[PDB]
Amino acid sequence: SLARAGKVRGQTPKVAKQEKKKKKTGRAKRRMQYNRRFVNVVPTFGKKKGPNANS
Amino acid sequence: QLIKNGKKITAFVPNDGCLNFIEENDEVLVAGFGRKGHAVGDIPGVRFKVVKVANVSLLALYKGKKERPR
Amino acid sequence: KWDCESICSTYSNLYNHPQLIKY
Amino acid sequence: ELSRVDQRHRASQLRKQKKEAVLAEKRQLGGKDGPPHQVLVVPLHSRISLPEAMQLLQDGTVHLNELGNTQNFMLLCPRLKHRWFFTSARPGDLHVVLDMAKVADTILFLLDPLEGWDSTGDYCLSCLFAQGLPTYTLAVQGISGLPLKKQIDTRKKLSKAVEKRFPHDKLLLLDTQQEAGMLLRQLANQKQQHLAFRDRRAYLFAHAVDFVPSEENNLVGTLKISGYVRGQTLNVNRLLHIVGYGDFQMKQIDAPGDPFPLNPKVLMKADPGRQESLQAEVIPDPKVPKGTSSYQAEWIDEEAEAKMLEKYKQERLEEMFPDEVDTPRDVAARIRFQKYRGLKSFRTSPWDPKENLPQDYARIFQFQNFTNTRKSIFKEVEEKEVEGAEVGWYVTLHVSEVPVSVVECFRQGTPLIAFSLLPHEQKMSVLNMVVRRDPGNTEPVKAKEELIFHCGFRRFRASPLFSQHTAADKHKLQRFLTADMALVATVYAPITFPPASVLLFKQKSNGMHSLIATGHLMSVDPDRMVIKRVVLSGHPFKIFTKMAVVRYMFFNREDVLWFKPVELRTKWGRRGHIKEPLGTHGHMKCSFDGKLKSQDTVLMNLYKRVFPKWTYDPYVPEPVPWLKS
RNA sequence: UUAAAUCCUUUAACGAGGAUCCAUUGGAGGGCAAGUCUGGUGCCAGCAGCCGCGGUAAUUCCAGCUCCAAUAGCGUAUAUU
RNA sequence: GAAACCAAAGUCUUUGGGUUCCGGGGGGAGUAUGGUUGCAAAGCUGAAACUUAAAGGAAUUGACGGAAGGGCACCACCAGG
Repeated sequence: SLARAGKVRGQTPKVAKQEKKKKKTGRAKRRMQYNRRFVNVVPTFGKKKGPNANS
Repeated sequence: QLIKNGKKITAFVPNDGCLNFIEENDEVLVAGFGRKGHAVGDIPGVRFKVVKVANVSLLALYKGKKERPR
Repeated sequence: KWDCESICSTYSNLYNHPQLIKY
Repeated sequence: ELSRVDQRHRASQLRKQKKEAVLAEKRQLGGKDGPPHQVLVVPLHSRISLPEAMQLLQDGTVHLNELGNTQNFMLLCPRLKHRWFFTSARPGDLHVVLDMAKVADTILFLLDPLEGWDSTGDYCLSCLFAQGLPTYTLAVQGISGLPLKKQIDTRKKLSKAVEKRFPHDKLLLLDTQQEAGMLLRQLANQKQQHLAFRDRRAYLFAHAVDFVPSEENNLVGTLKISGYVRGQTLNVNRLLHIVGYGDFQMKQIDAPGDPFPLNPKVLMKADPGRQESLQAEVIPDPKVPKGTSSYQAEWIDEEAEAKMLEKYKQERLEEMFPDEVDTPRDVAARIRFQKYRGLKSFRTSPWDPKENLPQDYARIFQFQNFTNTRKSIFKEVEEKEVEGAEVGWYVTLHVSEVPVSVVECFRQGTPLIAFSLLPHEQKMSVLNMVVRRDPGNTEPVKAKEELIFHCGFRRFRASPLFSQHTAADKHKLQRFLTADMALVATVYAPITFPPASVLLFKQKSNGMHSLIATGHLMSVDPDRMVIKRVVLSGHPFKIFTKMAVVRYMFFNREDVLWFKPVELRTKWGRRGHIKEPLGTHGHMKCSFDGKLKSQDTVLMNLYKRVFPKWTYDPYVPEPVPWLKS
C-alpha cells in the first residue's frame, strides 16, 4: 500500500544547468551591490517592485 | 538499536528517496530532530533524524557527492 | 459479447503453480 | 541505579562482559587455532609497481606459493604471533579482484603520491565498495623519494585527494623495512569488518589443486581442492559451489598436515546417500437471397549505431511521456492489446497473483513462508553445531563431477574460491534485487536486455525486469533503467538467502564489462506482480459541457465497445468514462466530471502482468582488463 | 632563520582576460531579507523549529532561471546564557 | 483593572509598612510508590516515564433556532367549476 521512496525526485525531467559567467567575489560584489541600490536609483511612484519581481 | 546502551529508537530519514540508501544492519549516526526530546511536525513520536549511514552523510549521498560501501 | 472486464472471468487461477516448499 | 558503589559495580560487570566478547572475536584471525589472515594487495594507480612493494612486504618466514601469472606468498611471524597470507590483484581485472576480495580479510590499497588513483583504480574501487568492503588500509609508496618541502605538500595533497572515497582514514607510507614492520603491526591489530555473506556460509580459498580424470574422453574426474576453511563448519552433505563454474557435489573431506603451522592422510568424512543434497535446479515432472446485404438482412557496423540512436530516442520519449503507446491503425486494439485490462486503482484494485501463469513457473520453486524458512536456516547454522570440518583446519576436498577447464584456469593464475551453500540454494526461483545506477555509465538499458549479475558469490547472465520499488502488491514495470531512482530487477535465478551484494554489468565491446548498476538482494518470491502499463491517448475535439466527443484513440467501432469499462482520465486532472461510440470509426462520446479544455488530452491506462524470460546461463566470459574509452 | 632545518621576512627567473588562477553555504508564504516566474508532481513524493503547504491554476515539494543573507566560511544536533 | 467590576480588587515601572500559606502552559494525576494516621472507609505527604499547541478568562457581534408573535398570495387554502 503506497509508500514509494523518491517518486517525485526521480520522476521530474532532468534539465541541465546553464553555463553562465562567474560572479564577482568579496569587495567587488559589495561594490556592485552598493551601486545597484543607492547610486543609479530609478524613481517609482510607490515602490511595489522588489529586486526579483517577476511579472 | 543504539550501540552503547541497546535502547531502541525510531528515527526519520529526511529527504525524498533517501530511504533507499539504508539497508538492514548498517551503522547509522542519529542526531536530534530539533525540539530537545519533543516530537517535531507531522511525525508522531519521533525525536530523531538520521545523519549518516555507513560513515557517509545523507547529504552527500542525496546530492551525489560520495558513495557508500557495505 | 465480451469486453475488457468480462473476459477476465475466463482466466483460471489453478493451473501452472510453482512447487511449494513448506515450512 | 542508586548507591554509587552498586552502579560502579554494574559498570565494571558490563565492561568485563563486552571485553570478553572482544577477546573472543580477536582470536579468530591469524593465530595458532585460527586460519591465516588473508590480505589482498591492490595497487590503485598504474604508476605503482607492485613487485618492489611486495618485496618490501615479505619482510618472519616466507613460503612462496606459485601460479602461472599471479605470484602470492605466505608470511609467518612470532614477533607479532601472526600468520598472514598475501595475494596480489591488478585493478581492471574484474573477476580476479572480485573473486579474491570476497575472501580476503584485509585489502591493502597502494596509492600514487602525486595523484590518488588511476581511472581504472576508480573502476575497481567502485566495484569493491559496491560488492562489500572488508577491513582496508591505505599505503603510499613514493613520498620518501622527494625533498621534504615537497613531502609535506604531497602528503597534504593526497589527504585532500582521497577524502572523496576515504573521508577520515590515516594513510601510512611504505618505503622501508621498518615501515614494513609498522604496516604489518597495523594490519595485525585492527577492528575487523565482518561481511555477512562470508559469515553465514562455509567458504574456502584454494591453496593447492590436484585433478584425476575418471575418463579422459569424458574430460571429467574428481578434483582435490586443499586450503583453510573459513566460514562455518563445513559439512559434506551440502553441495559445493565453485565461484566461476557452478554448484555441484563433493565426495570426501580429509585432513592432511597443515603445511605452514604458526609454531612448529586421515579421512574425516565420506558423503552418505540418503542424507546427501540432490542436484536438482528445476522441477522434473512437467435463408438469405442472392444479392442482399446484411443491412437489409436484418429485416428478412552502422546498424548497431542506428539501434543505439533509436534507443536514445526511445529513452527520451519514455521520460517526457512515461508509458504512452500510439494505437496501431491496422491491427484492432482489442487484439493487439488483447491481454491487457484496466484497473480502477493501481493501489487498491485486486489482481490474482496466480491468475495466468506461464509455463516457466512450472519449473521453479516457491516458499510457503520465506521469512520463517530463512530464520530457521540461520538458527540451525548458528545455534546448532554440525560434526563436519571445523573452522581453520587445512583440509582437502574431493569433489566428484567437475570439468577439466578449472584446473588449467588454476594454472593460469585465476584464484579458485569454493563456498559451501545453505539448504535450498541450487534450486531455481525468481530473485528480486533492488538496484540503483552508477553515475559512471549513462548508456540506456532497456527492460529485457541481457546483463551480467554478481549476486552474492555467484556470477551469471540473465535478462531482468525493472519495477517500481513500492510497498504495494502490484509494482509497475519500468521500460528503461532510470539514472537516479532505485528499482527492482526481477529474474529467474538459483535461490540465495539475503544479505547478498548485487552488481550489474554490461558486455561492452572486445570483452569489457562496464559496471552499469549496483545494489542488494531483496526477498525472493515469484509472487511479486510486475505490471506493464500502456497508456492510450486521444484528442477531445467536440467539447460540450460535461460531455465530449473524442477521436484518434481507437479506430474501430467495437474497439470502443471492448474497452468501454475502463475509466478515462485527462492530462489536466479530469476523470470520466465512455458512453457510446458514434462513428463507424473510433469516435466516442465521453462524460466527464468537469468541463474540458480544447487544449486537453484524454487517456486511459491498460495493464498486464509481465514475467521474466528464462535466459539464465551460468557461463560468463572472462573480461579483458578494463580501461577508459 | 635554526642545534640542524622548515615556515615567515628579503630577494633573482617564470607566472592573469574571463571556455581562467572558475566561492561556498543556507534560503526566497509569515515570523524574517529575498519570485504570486516557467516545467514536473497531484494530500503522493515530499516540505515545514512554529503557523502551516501538497487532494489538477503549489508564492512552500522536485527542478530551471532569478534574487536574498553571511562569506573563506556557512548549515545541523546537543548542553548552557 | 483583561475586563466584568472593585472605596478595595486603590495608594504598583513614581515598583519596599510587618508577616503566614501558596501558583508557574494543558494532561498523565492528587494517580503510582514510600511514610504516617485510622477498626475500616479513607485522610495527610506526593512522583516520573509519557503525551500535547494550545486548555483557559472577560467582553463583542448575531448564521441559524426544531423560538415566539404578525402580514400577504386561487403560481396557498376554504366553497366550487
